[PDB]
Amino acid sequence: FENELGAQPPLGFFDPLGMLDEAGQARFDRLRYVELKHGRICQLAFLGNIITRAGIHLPGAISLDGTKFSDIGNGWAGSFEVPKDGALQILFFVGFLELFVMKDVTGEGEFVGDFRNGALDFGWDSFSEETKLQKRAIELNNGRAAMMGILGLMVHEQLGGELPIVGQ
Amino acid sequence: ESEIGAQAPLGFWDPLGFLDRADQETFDRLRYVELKHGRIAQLAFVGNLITRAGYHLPGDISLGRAFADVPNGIAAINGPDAISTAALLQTLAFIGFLETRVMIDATGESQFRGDFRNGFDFGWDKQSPEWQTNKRAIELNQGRAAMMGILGLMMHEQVG
Amino acid sequence: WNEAPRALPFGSAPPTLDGSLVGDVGFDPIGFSTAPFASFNNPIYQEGNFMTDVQWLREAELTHGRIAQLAVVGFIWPALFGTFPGNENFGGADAYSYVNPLEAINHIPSLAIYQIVGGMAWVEYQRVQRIKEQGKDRISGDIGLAYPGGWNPFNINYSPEEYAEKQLQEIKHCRLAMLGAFGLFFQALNSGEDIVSQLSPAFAAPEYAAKAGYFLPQGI
Amino acid sequence: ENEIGVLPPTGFFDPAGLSDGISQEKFDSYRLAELKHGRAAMLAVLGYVAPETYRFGYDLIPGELSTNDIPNGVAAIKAIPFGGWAQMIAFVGCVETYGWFTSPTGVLDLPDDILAKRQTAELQHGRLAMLAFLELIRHDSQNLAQPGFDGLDNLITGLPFLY
Ligand code: CLA
Ligand code: CLA
Ligand code: CLA
Ligand code: CLA
Repeated sequence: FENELGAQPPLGFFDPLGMLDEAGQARFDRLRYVELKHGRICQLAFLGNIITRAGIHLPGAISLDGTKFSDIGNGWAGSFEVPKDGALQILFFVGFLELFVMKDVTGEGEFVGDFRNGALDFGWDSFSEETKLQKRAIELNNGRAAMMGILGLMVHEQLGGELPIVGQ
Repeated sequence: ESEIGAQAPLGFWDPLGFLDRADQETFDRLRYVELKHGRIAQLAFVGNLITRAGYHLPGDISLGRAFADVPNGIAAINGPDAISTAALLQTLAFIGFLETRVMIDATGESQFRGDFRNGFDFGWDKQSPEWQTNKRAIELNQGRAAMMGILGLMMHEQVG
Repeated sequence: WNEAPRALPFGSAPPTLDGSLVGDVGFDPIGFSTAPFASFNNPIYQEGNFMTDVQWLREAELTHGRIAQLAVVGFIWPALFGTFPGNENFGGADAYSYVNPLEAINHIPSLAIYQIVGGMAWVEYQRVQRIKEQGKDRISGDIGLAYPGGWNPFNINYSPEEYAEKQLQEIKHCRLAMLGAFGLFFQALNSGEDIVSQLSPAFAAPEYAAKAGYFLPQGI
Repeated sequence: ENEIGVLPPTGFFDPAGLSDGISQEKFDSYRLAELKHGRAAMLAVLGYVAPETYRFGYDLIPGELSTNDIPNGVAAIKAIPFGGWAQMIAFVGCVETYGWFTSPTGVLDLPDDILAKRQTAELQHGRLAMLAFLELIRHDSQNLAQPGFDGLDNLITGLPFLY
C-alpha cells in the first residue's frame, strides 16, 4: 500500500492516524472510492459556487411564478428561496443517478471508479501506460484541493469575515 | 459474536461495521460503556420527570434559596437564575468521590465488568441458570430506550 | 555522565553530546538529548533510515535561529533607514509610514501576509522532502542554498576547514540573534516605542537639565 | 521507614505516627498523594501570579464574558459558568484516566543518583508550594470578605513592582 498512486513526492506516503496498518483489499478500495467520490462532488460544487458568485446567472434559471434568476442569492443562506418541489425534483434526480447510471453496469473493473458504462469511451487506449497514472493523479489531487477549498468557503460563509480575493 | 444485545425483530445489528475486526476487550469495553450510559440515562429521565411533576425537597439549597425556587430543566445548571456555581461544584465533587470510592471492584466478584457486589447482594446467587441472561437483556434494553427518551427530552426542552 | 565540561565547569553533561556536531561545548544540564525526540509520534519517521535525536534538536535550533536572525534586522531597519519607497499609487493610507514594529502588523494588506506564509510553506515542504529522501545521512540545514551540487548562482566554493568555520560562525550568530530578538521584542513592547526613538533621547541631554546657554558679552 | 524525601533539616518528621506499621502499598499510596498534591500546588502558585499582567484575549461565551474582564483570585469561580468548569475537569480526567496528551519522552533515563537528588528536590519544592498556596488563599479570602482588613493592599503582597 506504500507504493500505490496518491503518494505524491511532496510528502510521500502520508498516514498519520495509521488506520491502514493491517488491512485486506476491500478496505483500501472502499477508502479510495469514497475519496474519489468526495473529490468529484467537491470539484463540481466549487465550480458552481464560484461561477454563481462571479455574477453571471442563467436567463433561463427562472422558475414557476417568474422568480427571476437575479432574485436568487448565494451560499447556504442564499439557497433558501428556491421552490420546494424543484429541490425535491433535483434530489430525486441525484438519488436516481446514484441508483442507476453512476455505477459499473458492464462488469469491467480495471480500477475503482472506472464505470464508463463500457459504452461512452472518449479515447482510452490512446494514452500511454504512464499517462493513465498521471491523469489519475492529477484528478485525485485536484479533487482533494477542491474538497478543502469548498469546506473553507462553507465555514467562512457562516463565520463572518472578509476572505482575500473573493469579495465576501 | 452473538451475545446479549441481538434480538427483537432485528438480529445482529451493526450497520456501520464497528465490529468488523473486533476483540474480546474491545467488545467488553463497548458493552460497559453502553451499560453505564444507559443506567445514567434512565436515572436522569426519572429525575427529570419527578421534578417536572412538582415535587421538591424541603429547605434551602444555597444561602436563602429554597429547592422549589430554581427553574426546571436546562436552566437549572446554565443560564441566568441558576444554582450558584459553588453548590453545583460541591455536588459534582460528591458524585465523583462516590463514583471513585464506592462502585469499584474491591473484592473480586468479576464475572461481568460492572458488577459491584463486594459481598452485598439480595438474590444474585440462589438463581443461576438463565435468569441472569434475560434480566441483563432487560437492564441494557431499558437503558437504550431511556437513553433515547432523555435525549429527546433534552432536544424538546431546548427547541420548545 | 561525564563531569566538568567546558561551560558549566562544576557540572555534568550527558554522554550523548560527544563531539560530532559543530558548536559543541557540553552545555546540557537538564537533558533533552537522552530522549526519543524524533521517533514517538513522528509521521515521517522511517525505521532504520532516520536521523538521531540530537540532530533533530539541531535542526530545530537552526530554524528558530535563522528566523531570529532575520527578525532582528526586520526590527531595526525600518526605524533607522526610513520606510520602504512603497505606498505610492497603492492606496495604502500611509500604511508603510508607521515605524513602531508592533503597529505595522495591523496596517498591511492581507496579500503580503498570505504571500509570506505561502513562501515559508513552500520552503519547508522542500525541506521535508529533502529530510525524507536523505535517509540516515543528514548534512543538516539542506534546502539547497549556495553550495556546489545544489542551487548556487554565485558558485561559492570552500575548503573543508573553511566550511567548518562558516558553520561555527553561523551557529554562534544564530544563538546570539535569538537572544537579541527576544530582547528587542520585549523592550519595544514594554517601552511602547521603537529602538531608535528609545535610545536617541538618551544620547546627549534632557531638555530640563541643559543650561540656558552663553550670554556673556564679548569685548567688554 | 527510610525512603526518598528525608533531609537533614529534620530527620523523619513523623510526630503523629501516621505510618507506624502500615504496609508497603499504603505508604506508596501516601507518597503518590504527596506528589500529586505538590505538583498541583506548584502549578496553582505559578498560575495565581501570571494573570496579574497578561490575559489571553479569548471569549468563554462567544459575544460576552471575555477573559479580560473576569476578576483574578477566588472570585473567578463565581464568574466562570458551570459548563466551563465541567469541561475543564473532563479534560483533566481524560488526561489522567487514559494516556492522552501525555508523552513517554519526558520520563528521561538519568542515572540513579541524579534521579534520587532530583526527586528529593521536586518533593521539597512541592512541599513549600503547598503552604504558599495556603497563605495566598488565606489573604485573598480575608480581604475579599471584608475590604481593608489585613491592611496590606493588592493581591500578591510581595513583588510590589507589578503595581
Ligand atoms: C468529579 C466528578 C467525576 C469524576 C472524577 C468522574 C470519573 C469518571 N467518570 Mg464520570 N460522571 C460524572 C462525574 C464524575 N465522573 C457525572 C456528574 C456524570 C453525569 C451523571 C458522569 C458521567 C459519566 C459517564 C457517562 C461516563 C463517566 C466515566 C468516567 C470515568 C472516566 C472519565 C474520563 O475518561 O474522563 C472523561 C473524558 C472525556 C474525553 C470526556 C468525553 C466527553 C464526550 C466525548 C462528549 C459528550 C457530549 C458532551 C457532554 C455534550 C456536548 C454538547 C453538544 C452541544 C456538542 C471516570 C471513573 C466513563 C467511564 O466509566 O468509562 C467507561 C463514562 O462512560 N462518567
Ligand atoms: C499559500 C500558497 C502558496 C504557495 C505554496 C506559494 C509558493 C510559491 N510562491 Mg507564492 N504567493 C502566494 C501563495 C503561495 N505561494 C500568495 C497568496 C501570494 C500573493 C498573491 C503569492 C505571491 C508570490 C510572488 C509575488 C512570488 C511567489 C513565488 C512563489 C514560489 C517561490 C516562493 C519562495 O521561495 O518564497 C520564499 C519566501 C520567503 C523565504 C519569505 C520568508 C520570510 C520570513 C523568514 C518568514 C517568516 C514567517 C513568519 C514567522 C510568519 C508570521 C508573521 C506574520 C504574522 C506576518 C513558490 C512556488 C515567487 C516565484 O518565483 O513564483 C513564480 C514570486 O515571485 N508567490
Ligand atoms: C491550578 C492550576 C490553574 C487553574 C485552576 C487555572 C484557572 C484559570 N486560569 Mg490559569 N494559569 C495557570 C494555572 C491554572 N489556571 C498557570 C500555571 C499559568 C501560567 C502559564 C496560568 C496562566 C493563565 C493566564 C495567562 C490566564 C489564566 C486564566 C485562567 C482562568 C480561565 C481559564 C483558563 O483559560 O485557564 C487556562 C489555564 C492554563 C493555561 C493552565 C494550563 C496548565 C497545563 C497543566 C499545561 C499543560 C501543558 C501545556 C498544554 C503545554 C505543554 C508544554 C510541554 C513542555 C509539556 C481560570 C480561572 C485566564 C483568565 O481569565 O484569568 C482569570 C488568563 O487569561 N491562567
Ligand atoms: C468541538 C468541541 C466543542 C464544542 C462543540 C464545545 C461547545 C461549547 N463550549 Mg467548549 N471546549 C472544548 C470543546 C468544545 N466545546 C474544549 C476542547 C475545551 C478545552 C477543555 C473547551 C472549553 C470550554 C470552556 C472553558 C467553556 C466552553 C463553553 C462552551 C459552550 C459555549 C457557550 C454555550 O453554548 O453555552 C451553553 C452551555 C451549556 C448549555 C452548558 C454545557 C455543559 C457542558 C457541555 C457539559 C460538559 C460535561 C462534561 C464534558 C462531561 C461530564 C463531566 C465529566 C467530568 C465527567 C458550548 C456548549 C463555555 C460554556 O460552557 O459556557 C456556559 C465555557 O465557558 N468550552
